[PDB]
Amino acid sequence: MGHHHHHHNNIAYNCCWDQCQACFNSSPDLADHIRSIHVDGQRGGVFVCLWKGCKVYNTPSTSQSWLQRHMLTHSGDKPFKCVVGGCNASFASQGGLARHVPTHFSQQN
Ligand SMILES: [Zn+2]
Ligand SMILES: [Zn+2]
Ligand SMILES: [Zn+2]
Repeated sequence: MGHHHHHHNNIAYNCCWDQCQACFNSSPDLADHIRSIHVDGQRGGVFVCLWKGCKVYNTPSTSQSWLQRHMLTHSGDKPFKCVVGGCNASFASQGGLARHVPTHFSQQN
């Protein structure tokens, strides 16, 4: 019978992030775009969550480790990659990354 709705009923996980209508059916792919266009997008010294669903969104914070740990809840990545465009560091646990990131955030002061 014509069942083109399929039994594969997977939703496209669209991020509710300010003007990013992007949707991935895979969790890592979603997290990837979060880290790339969301987390890495806020690289102006203050990182803000625009994820509508947070009760603390639209609030810029200089805590790169916190921001990442907050988005961890949203998409669920595993390796935390360096936020610096041009820096490569990835750790499955944030403790190692949380030591690496502030070395770059020694910018000026
Ligand atoms: Zn998005
Ligand atoms: Zn959020
Ligand atoms: Zn780095």
